[PDB]
Amino acid sequence: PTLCVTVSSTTDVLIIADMQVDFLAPGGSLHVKGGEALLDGINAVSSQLPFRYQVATQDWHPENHCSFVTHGGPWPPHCVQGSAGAQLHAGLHTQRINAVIRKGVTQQADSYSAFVEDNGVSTGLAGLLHSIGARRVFVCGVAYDFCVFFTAMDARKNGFSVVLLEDLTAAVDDAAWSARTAELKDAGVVLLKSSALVAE
Amino acid sequence: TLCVTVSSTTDVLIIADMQVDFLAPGGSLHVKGGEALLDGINAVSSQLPFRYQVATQDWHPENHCSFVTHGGPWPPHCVQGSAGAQLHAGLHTQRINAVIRKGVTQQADSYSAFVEDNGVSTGLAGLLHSIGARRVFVCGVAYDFCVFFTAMDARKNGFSVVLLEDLTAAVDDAAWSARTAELKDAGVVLLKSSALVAE
Ligand SMILES: O=C(O)c1cccnc1
Ligand SMILES: O=C(O)c1cccnc1
Ligand SMILES: [Cl-]
Ligand SMILES: [Zn+2]
Ligand SMILES: [Zn+2]
Repeated sequence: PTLCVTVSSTTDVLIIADMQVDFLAPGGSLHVKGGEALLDGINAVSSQLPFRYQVATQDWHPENHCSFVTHGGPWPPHCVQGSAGAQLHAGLHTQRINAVIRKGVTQQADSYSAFVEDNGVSTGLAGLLHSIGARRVFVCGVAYDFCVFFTAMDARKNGFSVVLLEDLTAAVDDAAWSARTAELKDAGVVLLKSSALVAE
Repeated sequence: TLCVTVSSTTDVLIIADMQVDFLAPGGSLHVKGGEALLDGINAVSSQLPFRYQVATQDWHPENHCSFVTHGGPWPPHCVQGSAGAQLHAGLHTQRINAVIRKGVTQQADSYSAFVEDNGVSTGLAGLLHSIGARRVFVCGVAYDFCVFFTAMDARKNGFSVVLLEDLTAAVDDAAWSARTAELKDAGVVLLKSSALVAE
């Protein structure tokens, strides 16, 4: 192609962000346009490349969470714990996924990052990854302007190389694409089309 | 009447392999009395202020080395993406912060939730250390495999371990005697879940 990126089984990790019914199904609280289209591509990357580790994330709010309009927050209720919408989408292939990590778990605070949670408090993701030798993390999924954005940014904050799989992501708001992209690039995240990836 | 108060800063709960195959009717590898645990683990999971709670999952490829069909001990069980591999619907996942899969490659097994049989780490240790876990509570199945080895590995990684003896069932009841001895002087504490209290 134009450039080659070798995926390493010792050193490269993959994060699959909020691929859940509530974000992806037509019915469902917070539908992200072009959400389901990503499945095809993500399923293939998880499938055919040999990452050291793979993590999918899960927005996992209580019935009465702070970020809901019913309690003063920006969003409609979504990804309530044990609700159908909170489940990972049936079209996702979890077979090569070593861990599911949950966020937004406490009534009082929201989390867009896969790394932090209840304020200062960690999810232990940064820890586990480091602990297992991972040096460079790839990110795909939803929402580009939220979970993907902050997860990629906290990964830099924690010392990882970050590569965002450009074509395997979608946003709540496309007007935010300019703003967010700049912020990513200037924080040293490298955006990249998945078709540039090859195995060892 | 000797209690154990559970901390929201240091104490972490591990629920071991509460999946369809070990538990449900027509599951391929049945742990006797495994379904009956569901009441108590749900209570411990929801009534206690653990820092963190982790559900493990046996998660095997369809041609796994540990299957009898390939010369291992066990019927095909917990195949990746199968009815059988799912966590039992009757377990309340609401207060679980993470699910960890194990026995994930064809060529290696892993009774422990800490390490695959070939030294590869699952990441569990680093996660628990990251959040500041200082002791782990273990419950689920199987007492004589997953639960035993997790306990021991938690002890190698330098965690205190309390084992909820009433919230476990074993694949094999006779083995119970040999495992508890090994756990006893592994420094592990055996405790009925009705000894746990909050803050
Ligand atoms: O993608 C996310 O992180 C997100 C977006 C809206 C609501 N909850 C989570
Ligand atoms: O107890 C376990 O984890 C176990 C037992 C048999 C087969 N696979 C896993
Ligand atoms: Cl490279
Ligand atoms: Zn949310
Ligand atoms: Zn097994």
